[PDB]
Formats: sequence, structure tokens, C-alpha cells
Amino acid sequence: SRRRVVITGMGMLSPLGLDVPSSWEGILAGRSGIAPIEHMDLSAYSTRFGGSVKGFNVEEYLSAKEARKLDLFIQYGLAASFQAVRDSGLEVTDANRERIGVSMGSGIGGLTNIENNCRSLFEQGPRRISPFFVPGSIINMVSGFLSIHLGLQGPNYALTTAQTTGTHSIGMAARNIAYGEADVMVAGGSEMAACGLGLGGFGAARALSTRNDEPTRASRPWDRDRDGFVLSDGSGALVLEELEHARARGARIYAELVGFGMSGDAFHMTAPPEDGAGAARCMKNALRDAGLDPRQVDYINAHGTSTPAGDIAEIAAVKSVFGEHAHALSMSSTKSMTGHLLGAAGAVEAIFSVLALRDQVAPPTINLDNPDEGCDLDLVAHEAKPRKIDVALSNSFGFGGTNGTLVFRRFA
Amino acid sequence: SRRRVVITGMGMLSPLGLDVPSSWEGILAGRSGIAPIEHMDLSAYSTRFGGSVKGFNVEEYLSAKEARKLDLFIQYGLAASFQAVRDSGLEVTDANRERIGVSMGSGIGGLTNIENNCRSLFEQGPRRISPFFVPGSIINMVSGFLSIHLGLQGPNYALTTAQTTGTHSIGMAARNIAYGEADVMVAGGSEMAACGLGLGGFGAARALSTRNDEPTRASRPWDRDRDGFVLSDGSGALVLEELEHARARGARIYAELVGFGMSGDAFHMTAPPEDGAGAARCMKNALRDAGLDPRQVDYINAHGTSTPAGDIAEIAAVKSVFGEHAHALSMSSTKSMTGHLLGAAGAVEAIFSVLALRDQVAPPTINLDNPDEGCDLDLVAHEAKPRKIDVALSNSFGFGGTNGTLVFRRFA
Ligand SMILES: C[C@@H](O)CCn1cccn1
Repeated sequence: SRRRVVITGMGMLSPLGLDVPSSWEGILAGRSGIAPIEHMDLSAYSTRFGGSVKGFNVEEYLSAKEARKLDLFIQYGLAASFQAVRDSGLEVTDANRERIGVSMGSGIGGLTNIENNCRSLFEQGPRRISPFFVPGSIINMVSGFLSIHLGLQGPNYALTTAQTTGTHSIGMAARNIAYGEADVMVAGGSEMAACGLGLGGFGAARALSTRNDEPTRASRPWDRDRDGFVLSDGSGALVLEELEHARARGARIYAELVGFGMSGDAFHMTAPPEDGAGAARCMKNALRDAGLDPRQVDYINAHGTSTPAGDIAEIAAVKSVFGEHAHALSMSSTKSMTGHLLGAAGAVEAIFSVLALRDQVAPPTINLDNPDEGCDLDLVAHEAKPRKIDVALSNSFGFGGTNGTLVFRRFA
Repeated sequence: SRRRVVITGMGMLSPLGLDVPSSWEGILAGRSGIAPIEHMDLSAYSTRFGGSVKGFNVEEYLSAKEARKLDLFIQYGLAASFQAVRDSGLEVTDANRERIGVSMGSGIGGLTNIENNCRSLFEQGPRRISPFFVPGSIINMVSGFLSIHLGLQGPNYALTTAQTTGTHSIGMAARNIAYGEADVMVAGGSEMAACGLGLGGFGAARALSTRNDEPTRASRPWDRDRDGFVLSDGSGALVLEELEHARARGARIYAELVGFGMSGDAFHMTAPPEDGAGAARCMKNALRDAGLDPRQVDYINAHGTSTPAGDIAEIAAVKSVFGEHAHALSMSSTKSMTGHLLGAAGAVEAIFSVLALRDQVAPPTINLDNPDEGCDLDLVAHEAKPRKIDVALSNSFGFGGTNGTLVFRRFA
């Protein structure tokens, strides 16, 4: 019968910090992690900035020998996973290793490594492709490498659902625990899409902000002057654990995961429907799964991408789901500060939602100077808002019309 | 408690055929789908052959214009998915569309597209990258395009667990139905990694057979002269359906999906442990999940990739799990004929497992001329074996030590 699931550990690399506390300090201070990209020459590109992880030292985690074989998205996902496992205090033993699994996902995976090997193939020949090309690039190898390093023998998989990946990863990992397939899961996502193919491919779709001359103001969810998403890198990981398992070992519990929703839009390969119908279906599924009155929702960490169509679809979905209560809850987009971590967005934002519960504060939507037509909810413009938060919801929406919603609540 | 899950539709593209019945006729005849790869200069490569899909006409499924947007692996997954839904006879309606979802995955995804867009980026710069590069390449677009085309609003996601993808996709879709999150799921996987990067990437790891002189004899699982796997393309899709839902509409039921196992080896990035400990745990988990004794198993569709370490690990796992029943079951590798479809392997092999139950016949392991040391099980060498089959397993073992097992049972 369905077990309860709590959060006992969290880990992060983001454009605001090399761990959770440093990132959250930046979130609550309204700080932007966005800057001109330094790691490559983008003069031929329409977008030349994004949210880089600054000063990442892989030798805090892995030998230089192993790090050299692994795409940055794997290095970032292992960094966040190791932080989360250490934060949990959990000791892996022969008695429990078969009951601990991992579900760390990515939207795009090891595009930097694939591009660099493609360069070798075309400039030199196939004999110069790395022997580590496949295991160092493919998306399931955060789960694989974490399992090898920590001895995790539970369910071992990876989701790839574009910008919904981190939220789906955490929800499905929670279902694994709820249904008794595991007692502990490390779940979340990682992304490092800031290579020519990533910036070029999103640039070709004209999906990205082109505010090159003022990168910290580019990400402006629900602002009338928004012009697309800001591409960002990093990772979030959470240790999910069955409630009685956590209680038995005296774990510190940050919050309980009470609800998860999925829905498909079935509308368009890339565009969200203007009325947010799929997002509304998804939230309603999540609230019913959590056994809640929608009026219990205090805080929503929106997807809030800073796209014209995305941001207004989310307002429409929240109004449809919450009715008059839409005007009482607080909703913010932390992408205003972090940018869009794609398959890691739902993972870092789940962590921000749990910290909103721990600290009783709604993170701001920075850059919300002139709310657009109909964007008239409490969007926590400019500055963090201390408030009562018993229930927090984190939404994600992606290409393919794929939607996820997580519902967290205070645990006493 | 849990609902029962049955298979009511199947669809496939393989090196043997452009549908299930053509592919299956090849399987029972012991035919190879392996040949030198055409319309591609592989002079500089150590492997020049594989399993291609021959004569695929995407305009049976999509307009030319929609097809131009999508990588071949997405085209192949949509072909299998549309076939499976047609084969099921299911009528999607406003009354059931929120109860029908999709989980079609891929191991490596859009390599061909990445390679072609790399060419443009390196030669001409980012302004020649296609606008559809991202949504036409990412792994969740089979699920996305299928949901949009058929109006499916249920759970919409995509797994990527390397060579385990198709098995995990089917198993987790079965969990969705069993636990009441959906009544119908389209599940499986697709792959087209025959590009410079795929042949070059596996080649650099010296993982591929290099038997260029006799491609049809390259894939020789458990044979003492095997020298690595054969890379193959295609797709498999199954319609999974809650039993009472199938019975109410008069569905044709092929078989019941009674068990699903997952485990992680936690051993090595690409190699299984010599004793197949992880594969043994995974099969034991799948049998416990089905409430079956190892002695009830009649037929195993092996992962059976034709790698030195993989093939011998599976023999050890089967001996461990099955004890004095290990010789009574029949175990065959259909990869002897199809080669290794990577993330689609588990999907086409679940279909072959279901058809082994329908037709009471174990498919052959072709090329098994000289069984290796300790390879003394009933490996169905050379020729199909009519036999009693009530319970059939299908195993997948992938990079990162990720394991999956499905258990199918005759339905009457
Ligand atoms: C001082 C910190 O960077 C330690 C990171 N860490 C290594 C394993 C788990 N957390």
C-alpha cells in the first residue's frame, strides 16, 4: 500500500552558487547568475550570454583521471548527487544498497562532448573519436556513475522530457518509493547545453532572449518586454526517502513530497496552448494526488521561462485551477535569476520550493518592471516576500507538450 | 493491490522487416538482417556493416514536411507506435484521452541530426543550424509527436537507459497502468545510431564485431569466436492496457505482462560483472514481482549481445537464478539475427517474447557453431524450437550497469 515520501538531502550547482546554501542566498537576495559566456567565442551567435556555473572544481568530487572522460552535464549531476547523499547522512550498507536507486535525468545530455567528437570525426577521422564517447555523453550515465561510486543497486534509470525532466525525475522516483520498489532514491537532473549546437540550435528557433547588452535583465518572466528564455547550466539532486525509513534512522526531514502530476498538452511540438489547459490538467492531477483543497496552496515556483506564450499560459492555468485563491497564493519564477536550466530546471526549482517551506519566504521574480496584460497575480516582483507557506507547488512544461507538477508540504 | 496489464497491440521496424509479422517470419526462419551499410563511406572505420531498416517509407505515416523536421530515430519510433495503436483497435475519445499516455525512449537519440547540424556549424557557422534541430532531435519527441497526433493526454515521458531503454519503458508504462495512473500506454523505444559518431563511438571502444568479410556471421552470442556486438536500427512499440479495459472493448489480447524487474550492477561503466550478479538480482526481482517461482520460466529472450563478457555473465546469472531448472528453460538471443538495436532492443525483444508465447516456439540463436566454455544451456542453436511456453522473460543489461527484466505469461 502507498508509502509516504520525504526529502532528507539536497545538492545543487547553479549560476548562483556551487551548492544549495550559496545558491539560495543569491535567490533570496534577488541576485542574477546571468553573464556573457566566457568559455567559447559567440560573436557569430544571436545570443552570447547565459547562466554558467562559475568556478566549478570537479576535483572536490572526482579524480582528474575520471573527470576527463565525462561530459560536464555528468560532472554536474554527480556533484549535485554527492552533495545530496552527504546532506542526507544516509550510510549505504550491504543491508540497504539493493533498496537505494537513482533517477538523474537530462534534456540534452552530453552535447559538448558530442560536438567535440563530431569536430574530431570531420576534421581528422573516426580514429580520433574518444573511446569514452558513448559512456561519457549518454544521458543515463549520471545514474550509472553515481551507482558505481556509491554502490547503489536499486532501480537505476534516467528520464529525458526536455524542460520537464527534473520534475518528472523527482515525481517518478517518489512513486518508486511510494509503491515499494525502493526505500531511497537520488533524483533530479543536470544540463550543460552551452555549446555551439545548443546556443545555435535554440538561437535558430529564435527561442532565446537576445538582450546581449544587458544579460542580468534578459530573464524577465511576465514582464511586457520579455523576448525569450535564458539558457543556463547546472544540476539539482534530492534524496527522497520513505517516511518510516527516515524516522527509523533519525533523518533530518526538510519537507514531505505529497503530490505529483503529469499530463500531455497534445497541442504543439514546442508552443504551449495560450489557455494553459495541459498545465491546468497537470496541477489538478497533482493536487488530487496530494489529497488537497487547492486553497491550501501558498506558493508556486512557476516554470516562468520568460517566453511570451509560456508565461501567459501559466497565468491562465493558475487562474483556471485556483479561481479566487489565485489572488491569495504567491507565484514566482526563480528563472528570473538562474535562467532556464532545461532538464535541471525542475530539480533546482524543487529544491527552491522545499527551502521556501523551510524558511517561510517566497523567492522574488526579479526584473518584473511592467507586468504584461493579465499578469496581475502576486508574482513576488523584485524582492523576497516572507509569508506563511504550508504547501508549495513546482511546475515544469516542455517540448512535446509534457507537463509535471510537484506538491511539497511542511513535515512536523 | 494492483491492476493486471495485457498487450493488445504491437508495432516494429527492424533489420528483418518493416512490421511485426515480417520481422517474426525472419526470426523463426533464422534469417540475418545484417549487411554492409550503404550510402555512407565507412572506408576509415573498423566496422562497415550493421542492421539497417530497408525500404522504410515515412510518408506512410507523416507528410514529407513533418518528416523533414524529425531525426530518423523519431520517424522509426512513430512508425512502430502508429502500427501498435492500429494493431490494438483502440478508439481514442474525449472520454478516455486523459487515460492514454506514451513512454517511447531511445538510448542515444538524434545522432544523425546532430552530425548533419555539426557539419553546417563547422563549415558555415550557427546560422545554418536548422530551426527544428532541438525539437526534431531530443529523445522525448516520439512521445511528444505521438501524443499530439493521436490526442493522448495521459502520462507523457521518455526513458533513456542506454541498451535497457526499451525494457524499462515497457515496464514503467506497465506500472503506470497497474497503479491506476493510466488505462493504456504506448511503450517501447527506437534507435538509429548508424552515423559516423555511432559506428565511430562504439568502434573507438572496440565494442563492435569487425567481421566485415561475413556480416551475417558477426553476431554469434555465446559462440567462442564472437568479437563484439553488431549495431542495428529500428523500433518496437507495444500497446499496454488494463485487463478489464481490454475485455470491455473486446480487444485481442496477445499476452499478459505479469512482472518487471530493475536493478543496478553498481560495477562498471560498460562491462557487466563476470558472475552476472546484477542480472541475477533483476530477474529475481521480476519473478518476485510476478509471484512466480524460477521453475515456472519456460523461455528467456537473452540480452545476448555477442560481447565476450556480456554473454558469459548472462549464463552465470541464469544458472544462479534457476538452479536445477536452468537447463529446462530455453534461452535464445534474437540479436544473432537482428543485431543490437540499443534502446530499441528491449522493445523488439519484448515483442518476440510475446510471439514466442502466441506461437509456442523458441526463436533460434543463429551462428552458435561452437558454444564457449560453460555455455551448455539450451541456447536454441541454429533452428527455432517448438516447445511449451507459458512464461517468457526478456532481459536487457546496459551501460552504467542498468538492468531490466520483463515477465510475460500466456493469457486465456
Ligand atoms: C566542500 C564541498 O565542496 C564538498 C563537496 N562534496 C563532496 C562529496 C559530497 N559533497
